[PDB]
Amino acid sequence: GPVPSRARVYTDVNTHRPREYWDYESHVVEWGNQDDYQLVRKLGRGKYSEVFEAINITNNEKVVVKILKPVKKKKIKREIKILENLRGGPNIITLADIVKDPVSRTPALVFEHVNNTDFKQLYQTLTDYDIRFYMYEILKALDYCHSMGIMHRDVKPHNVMIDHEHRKLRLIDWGLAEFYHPGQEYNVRVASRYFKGPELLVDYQMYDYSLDMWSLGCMLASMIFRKEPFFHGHDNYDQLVRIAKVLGTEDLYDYIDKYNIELDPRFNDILGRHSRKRWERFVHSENQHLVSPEALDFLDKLLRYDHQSRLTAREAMEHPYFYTVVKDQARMG
Ligand SMILES: C=CCOc1cccc2c1-c1c(c3c(n1C(C)C)CCCC3=O)C2=O
Ligand SMILES: [Cl-]
Ligand SMILES: [Cl-]
Ligand SMILES: [Cl-]
Ligand SMILES: [Cl-]
Ligand SMILES: [Cl-]
Ligand code: NA
Repeated sequence: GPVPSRARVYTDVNTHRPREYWDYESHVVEWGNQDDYQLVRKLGRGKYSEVFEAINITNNEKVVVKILKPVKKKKIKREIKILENLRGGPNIITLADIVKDPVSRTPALVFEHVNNTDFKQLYQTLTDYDIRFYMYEILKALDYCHSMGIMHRDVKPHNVMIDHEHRKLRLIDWGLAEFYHPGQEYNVRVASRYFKGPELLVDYQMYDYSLDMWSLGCMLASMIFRKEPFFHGHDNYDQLVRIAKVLGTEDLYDYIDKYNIELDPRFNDILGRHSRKRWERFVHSENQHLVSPEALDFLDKLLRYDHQSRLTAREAMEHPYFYTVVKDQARMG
């Protein structure tokens, strides 16, 4: 079988916490009163939800209400426990309440902050400075949730919200998130195709927080090269083929061997041999101003086949790519 793996950071954070922290199946949800919230208008639809602006008539504050499509009870409890555990963390959506429709019993999550713009509507026209600024903010969220023992597992541009007027960023959509426990095997169907890490594509189940760092690298490459998505696979196998045509097959086969992963031999016949490409292959007159030596060094260190070799969120925060932007002077407009 495959060789085991352990996270090299935050490995035991859930172990050191009480069982109640992470045993979401045992958690009893304290539901609120749906009558406190009146929906004002529709913001959008989701893979498993409908999203509204609403008013909290008990304090006259505007809120966001996410009404969930039917899910197994275990998964709603997981999402709620994770949001409660992360509440107050940097750049993470803030769960204000949870209610059920009185008639349909459909669960709805209430979040604090309005004034949202989906990051995917903005991230292809950012300055170099703004890419670095918002990348650092996403890193703060990932370092925090990883430090709280949680993998997000669906990092992508659509799951980042921006308060543009206030330069605030929030990581949203915690419905696929899970608690990291050393030795646990995890579902390989998570994340969206273009942001799936190699571990998901080869069905290696003993992965960890570093999955999120691969997805983040895919976002970075998309922004600095203005290519959406950066790895444009047409099916799960083609996703890996597209990655291998950039990173090369040599390090992919090294990864497969290291963890004793078994690939279907006939897919391996299709993967074949591909050399690692220069990043300047993706540099064009329209994106050259976004691409620096430190950007490419940082990207190289996120987009590693071996999940154990990828930068941690804290290591990423220390990278020279962010040397100047941490000095930001908090101008709003
Ligand atoms: C104008 C956009 C505001 O949109 C917000 C605002 C706050 C919080 C959330 C969203 C949101 C969420 C989710 C989705 N949107 C959107 C894209 C419709 C799509 C499906 C998955 C999902 O969770 C929020 O949690
Ligand atoms: Cl996306
Ligand atoms: Cl397991
Ligand atoms: Cl899982
Ligand atoms: Cl591609
Ligand atoms: Cl991390
Ligand atoms: Na609010």
